[PDB]
Amino acid sequence: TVPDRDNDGIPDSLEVEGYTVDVKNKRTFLSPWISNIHEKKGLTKYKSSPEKWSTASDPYSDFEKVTGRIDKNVSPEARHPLVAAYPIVHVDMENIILSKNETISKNTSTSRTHTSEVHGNAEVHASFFDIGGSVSAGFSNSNSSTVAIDHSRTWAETMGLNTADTARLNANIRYVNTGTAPIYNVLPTTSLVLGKNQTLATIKALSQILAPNNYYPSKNLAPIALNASTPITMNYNQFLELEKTKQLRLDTDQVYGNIATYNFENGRVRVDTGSNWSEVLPQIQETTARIIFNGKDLNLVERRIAAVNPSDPLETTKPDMTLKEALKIAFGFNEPNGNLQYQGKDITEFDFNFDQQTSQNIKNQLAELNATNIYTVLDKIKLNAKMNILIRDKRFHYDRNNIAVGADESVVKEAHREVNIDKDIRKILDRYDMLNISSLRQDGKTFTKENTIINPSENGDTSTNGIKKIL
Amino acid sequence: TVPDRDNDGIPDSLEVEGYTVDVKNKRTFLSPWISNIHEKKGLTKYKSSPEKWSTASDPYSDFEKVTGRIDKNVSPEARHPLVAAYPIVHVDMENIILSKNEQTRTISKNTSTSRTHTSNSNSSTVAIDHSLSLAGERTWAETMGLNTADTARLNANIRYVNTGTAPIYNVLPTTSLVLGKNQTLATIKASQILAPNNYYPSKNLAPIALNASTPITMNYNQFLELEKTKQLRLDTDQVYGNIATYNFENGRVRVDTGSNWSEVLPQIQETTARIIFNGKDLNLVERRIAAVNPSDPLETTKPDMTLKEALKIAFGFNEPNGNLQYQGKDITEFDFNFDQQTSQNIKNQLAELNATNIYTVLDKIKLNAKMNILIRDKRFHYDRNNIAVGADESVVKEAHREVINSSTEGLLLNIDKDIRKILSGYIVEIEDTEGLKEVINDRYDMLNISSLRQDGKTFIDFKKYNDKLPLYISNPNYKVNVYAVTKENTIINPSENGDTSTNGIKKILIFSKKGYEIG
Amino acid sequence: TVPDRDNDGIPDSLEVEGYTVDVKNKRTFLSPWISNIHEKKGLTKYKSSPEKWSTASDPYSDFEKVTGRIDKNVSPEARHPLVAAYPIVHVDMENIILSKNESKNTSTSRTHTSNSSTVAIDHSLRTWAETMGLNTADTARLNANIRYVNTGTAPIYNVLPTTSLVLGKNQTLATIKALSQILAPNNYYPSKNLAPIALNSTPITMNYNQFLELEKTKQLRLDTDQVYGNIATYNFENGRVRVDTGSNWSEVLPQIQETTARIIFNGKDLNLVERRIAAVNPSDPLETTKPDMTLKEALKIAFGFNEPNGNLQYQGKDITEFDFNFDQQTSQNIKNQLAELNATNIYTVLDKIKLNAKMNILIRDKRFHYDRNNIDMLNISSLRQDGK
Repeated sequence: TVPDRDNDGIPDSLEVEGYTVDVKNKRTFLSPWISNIHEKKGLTKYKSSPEKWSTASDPYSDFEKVTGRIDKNVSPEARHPLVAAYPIVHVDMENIILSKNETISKNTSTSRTHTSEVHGNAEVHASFFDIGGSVSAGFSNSNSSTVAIDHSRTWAETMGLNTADTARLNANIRYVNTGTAPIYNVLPTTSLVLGKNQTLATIKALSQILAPNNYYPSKNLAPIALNASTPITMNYNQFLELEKTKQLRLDTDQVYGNIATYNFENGRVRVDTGSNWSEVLPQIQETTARIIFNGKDLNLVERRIAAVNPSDPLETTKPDMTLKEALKIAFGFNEPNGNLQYQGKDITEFDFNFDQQTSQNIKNQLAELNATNIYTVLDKIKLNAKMNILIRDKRFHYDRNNIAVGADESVVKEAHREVNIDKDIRKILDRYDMLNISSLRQDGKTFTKENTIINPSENGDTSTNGIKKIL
Repeated sequence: TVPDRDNDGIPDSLEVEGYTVDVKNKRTFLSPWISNIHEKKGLTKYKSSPEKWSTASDPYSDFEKVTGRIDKNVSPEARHPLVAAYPIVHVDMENIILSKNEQTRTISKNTSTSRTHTSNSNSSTVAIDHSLSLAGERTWAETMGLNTADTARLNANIRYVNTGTAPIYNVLPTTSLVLGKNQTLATIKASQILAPNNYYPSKNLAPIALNASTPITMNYNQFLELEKTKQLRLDTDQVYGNIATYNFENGRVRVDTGSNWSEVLPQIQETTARIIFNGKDLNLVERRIAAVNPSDPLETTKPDMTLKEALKIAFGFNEPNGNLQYQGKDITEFDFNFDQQTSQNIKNQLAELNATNIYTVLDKIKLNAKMNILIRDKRFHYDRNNIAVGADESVVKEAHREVINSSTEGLLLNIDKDIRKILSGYIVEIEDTEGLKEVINDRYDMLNISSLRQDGKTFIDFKKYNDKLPLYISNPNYKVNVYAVTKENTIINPSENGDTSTNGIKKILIFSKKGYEIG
Repeated sequence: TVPDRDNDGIPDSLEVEGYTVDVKNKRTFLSPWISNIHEKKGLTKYKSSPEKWSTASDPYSDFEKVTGRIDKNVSPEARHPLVAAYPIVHVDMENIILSKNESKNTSTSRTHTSNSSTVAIDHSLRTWAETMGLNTADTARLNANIRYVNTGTAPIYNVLPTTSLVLGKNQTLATIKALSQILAPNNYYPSKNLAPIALNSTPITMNYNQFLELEKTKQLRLDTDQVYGNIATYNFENGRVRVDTGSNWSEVLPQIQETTARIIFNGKDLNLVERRIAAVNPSDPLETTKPDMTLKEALKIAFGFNEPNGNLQYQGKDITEFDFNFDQQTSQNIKNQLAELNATNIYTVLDKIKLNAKMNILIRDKRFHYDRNNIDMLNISSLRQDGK
C-alpha cells in the first residue's frame, strides 16, 4: 500500500519531506530529494501539499505540473507545485484616431497598471476606513491598463467641433496575456474609462488560443479596431478632458473561457465545458501570495506563490514559504554566492513595498529575528496567504500607477553614453510637442516622460525652455 | 468500523464530547478536545450534530468546514460548525441624478446607503444629499422645469454588496426601488464572483447605472414626496445563484447546478437563531448561530448554545478577565433587544437563574431556535430602521477634542470614524466679545463642510460657503464658534415659513477657540 | 435481521406495537413505547402504517416526520405520522380602490360553504355610481391590494396557484396568477415587513349594471385552485433539502384527499382551519394497515387538544363548548356507532367514536353565529395593543 491522501500521484512521505522527477532509460521517475546526486545532476527541489490535490488551487494537479502531464502552454515557472498557473489579461492600445460624428491620429503606449494607495490628503468616503467594505488594502485583485496618447493646433478645432458637436473615438487594440495559464475561447469583457469613472464604451468579442506571455491578435497578423455596430460617442466637454490629459484607462474583468484539462489514460488535452476559470480563479486569489516584479522589463508582472495560512488547517498542509525560495521559483532568481540576484542585478538594487497588513506581518517577524534590514533575514522571512508584495527597480522613479516614469541624471547619461542606447533605460524617455525624434531600429540602436508637457502652460508656453532637459 | 451517523467524517464520539483540527508533519488530523495541549496551542473547541451533515443546515458540511475542504471565500467566523455560512446582499446607492423626461436643468446629489433591519428579508434605505448643487438652486420641481402634467425621470449609480458569510457565483437577486412605503418605482435585475464582505462592482472598477432599456418614470405629485423626504427604499429578495461545491479526490471547487441557495436558505432560517451586531462599524450585521430546539428531535442533536460562546464565534468577542468584550468595548457598553417570544423565553430563564441582570448570567443564558436578538452600541441613538442617527452632546465633544491644524482657511481635526458617522454637518459662525452671533454658513442645506482625508483626519473647510474666501478676523479677541449638527437634528427641507436658517437647527458646541488661538 | 416492509426506517415491530423518539448523549433514538419512563418523561406515543411509506400519503415518510429529517417549515402538529403535511392557500384582500376607466379597506377569511375566500368592503365614509361620475354607458375599473396566505401544513417553494375574482355567484371578473419566494405554513407570501401585491397588463373591467351589484352587496369572492409548485424533499445520505422537479403537489394532493378524514376547527381564532388525519378504510386493505383512529386522539394531534381530568379541552375551552357538524354519509356512519355504543351523546362516547376515510367533519363554536359560508356612520372601534 502507498500512502497518498490527495491521490495526485505523489505519496505523503515525498510530498512532505522532498521530491523531484528524473529520466531512467526514457521513462519518467518520481524520487525523494537527495542533494548528494539530484542537486549535482541539476534538478529542482519540489515540495507540495499531501491533503490538497493542487497546492496552487489551480485546475492542474501537483503531479501533472512536475511530471509534465499538463497543458504545454502553461509557463515553465508555473510547472512548479508552489507556483500558480492562472491567467491575467489587459488590453494594449497601439494607436488612436479621432473624427467628428457622421481627423487626428496619434500612436498610443500601454502598460499594465497596479495602482498604489492614496497619499494623505486625497478625499475618501466614510466606508474607506470602515472594516471590511470599500478598503483598497494597498492594491486589489483586478486588471487595469493606462494608455498614453502621443502629444507630438487645438484638437477641438483640428476636427471642427463646438459645444453642440460630438466627437467619435476609434482605436487599434490588442489582447495580451501576462499570466501563467492559457484561455482557449471566450475573451474577457473590458471597459474604456475617461479620467476616473466616466465609462466611454464596453468592448467584448472564436477559438483562437491566447498563450501566456503572447499576444491574441499575433504580431504577424493585423490587430483589432473599435466598433466599425455603433462606435464610441464623446461630447465636446468630455473631449477637452482627453485633449488636456492625453490619456485613458482600460478596465478588464477576470471572467475567462473554459479550461483545457489533461486526461491520463488517453494522454490528450481536451477543453472541459464543466470547469471554467471564474469558479477556480477566486480559490487561488485567497490561498496564494501576490508578488509583483519588473526585472526583465519595466512592466508590472503578477505571479502568485502557494502560501501558508494559520486560520485554515488545509492551507497549513502547504509547505512553509520563504521569501528567498519563492522569488527564485516565481521569476528566476539565482543564489550564486549566497546573496539573491535576478540574472545579475542584486536583491539590494530592488525596492520593497507592501500593504497595511502585509508590512505589519513582516514588522513583527523583523523584531523577532532582531535584524531590522529585510535583505539580512531574506532567507528567514515567512510568507502568508492573501499577501500583496510589490518589488520595483530602485534605478527608476514611480507614479501612483507604479509604472517607470523617469530616472536620475546619472542613469540616463549611462545608457546614452554609446555612439546605441539600452532598451530598459530608453523606456522612460522648440515647442511643447516638438519632442519625438527617437526612431528605434531593429539592429538594437536608437536613431523623460515625467518631465515632458502634453499641453502648453497657462501662459501658452510652446517652448522647450520650461521643459526639464537632460543629455 | 467507525461509528459515524452523519457520514461527514467526524465520529459520534468526537461530535458529541469535543474535537479540533491539528497538523502533524503537514497532514490534517482530527482529534478529541484536550485543554492541556490544544487550548494552549491556540485551537478552537468544536462540537456539532452527529445526526446532521451540516449543523447550521447550510450546503457546506460540518467536516468540510473545519478541515478546510471548502469554498475558501466562506468567512473565517463561518468556518466554525456552529456558525451559518449563508449570503445576504443589499443594494448600496452611491449617487443620484434627476432630469425631465425626454443641459443645466439636472440635479445631482450623492447618496448614502446602509442595510436596514426594521423595528427576515433584505431592505436598505438611501439618503439623498440636502446640500446645494448649483449656486442658488431652489425647489427641485422648478430647478428641472416641471409642472403637474410634466414627468421626472430618475437615474442613479448602484452597487451590489454582500454582508453575509457565503459567496454567490453567478445570478444576482432581484431588487425593487420603493418611494415612501409601498409605491414601487422600478424593479432591477441584471459570472462575476460576489465575495462575503466585498462589493460586486469592485471599488477599483466603475459601478452600475440604472436603465440607460426604459428608465424609472416618476410623476410631478410623487416627485414632491421625494423632494420633501430626500430618501428612498431598496427591497432585495433572497433568491441567489447556484452554490459552488468541493470534491474530495480532486480537491477543487465547481459550481453545482443541482443545489441552489433558494432550497437550502429557508432550512437555516428555521433551525438557527438570529443575532444582529454593529461593533466594528455602526452598520447592521446579520449572523446566524446553530441553535437548539425542543420540538424537533434532529435539532436536539445540535450542541446546547450559550449567549457567551455564540457571540465569541459569530463576531469575535474575547474573554480576557471573565467579562465579555468586543476588541476592547465591554458587553455592558452594548444594548440588549429582543422580540415578543425571544424576550419572554429569556424572562423565564432570568427568574430561574434568579439574577435579574442579563450581563450577570451571560454565560448561562440558553439560546433557542428561530430566536431574533438585536445588539446595538449604547453610545448612539436609533430610529425605526435601527440605524445610528445621533448621540449625546458629551460623546460628540470627545471625538472633536483632538486638534491638528488651526487656520482661517480650514480646521483639520483627528475626529473618530465611528462618531463622525452620525454627523450631518457643522455650523460656521463668528461670536463677538460684545455678544453678537453672526453666522457665515446660515441655511437648511449649508451644512456639508467636513471633507475626510485618507490620513485619518476630518477637514472642516469654511471657504465652501464663504465664497472661496477664508474667515475674516474683524477682531482677534472674538470667539470663532464652530458647532456640530447630527443626522437626527438636521433639516432636509425648510419650515412652513421657508426657514432657510441654521438658528432652528439643533447645534452642539464642538469648537470655540478664540481668533488669536488660530490666527 | 429486523423486519421492515415500508423501508421508511421504523420496523413492522414498532409501527404496530408503539414507539417514540428520544435523545441519548445527543443522538436520536427510536425505541418501543415504555409507560414506565417515556410517558413520565413527556413523550407522545407514535403509531403508523408498516406497509405504507407515508401513512398520511404525503411526500414525506413516516420516519422523516418523527426523527425530524423533514422540511423544517412543515407544521409541528404535522410532524406526527397520522397528521397530513399538505398545503392550502386562499387570497386575502387588504383594501380596494375604484375609479372610472381611462377607497375602502377589505377583510378576508377562508370560507367553507376546494379553496374559496369571501371579502368584505368597508361601508363607512354619496352613491358610489356618482362619487366616480359613471352612467349606464360608462365603465368602472377595479384595483385592489391582495396577499397570498398559507393555512395548510406544508410549504410551496415556487409557482403560485391560479385564483379568480367572482362577483356575486358566478360572474367571473378576473383571473390572477403571478419567482422563488418561500410560502411557509401559517405565514403570508408578501411578508408583513414588505409591501403587498396590487392588481394588474390590463386591469379588471366592470360595467355600470354590475357595479351597482357591488355597491349593493359590498362583498366579492376569491376562488383559488390547489395546483401548487414542486415539493422540496429531504435526502438521507447528504442531510440536505432539495426542490424535487419530479414530484409536484398536484400528483400527491388527491391521494391524501382520498385516504384521510377532514376536520375543521376555529379554536385559537374564529377562522376555518383545514387539517387532515390518517383514517382507516374497510374497502382498501392498504388503508386497513393504518392504525385505528379515534375522535379523541385525532383532535389532540391535529389541533392541540389536552386531556387534564378526562374531558377533552382546547387550551381551556371544553369539548361541549364546541358544535358538531357532518355531511350525509359521515353523520350516518356515526349514527350507527352511537346506537351500538348506546350513548346518544357524542361527548359521552368521545373516546370510542371511530374515524373513517373521506369523512368531512366541521367543529365550530356554539357561542358565536355562523352564516352559509360558516363565518355608514358606525366605524369608531380603534383596538389598542393593551387588549381594549
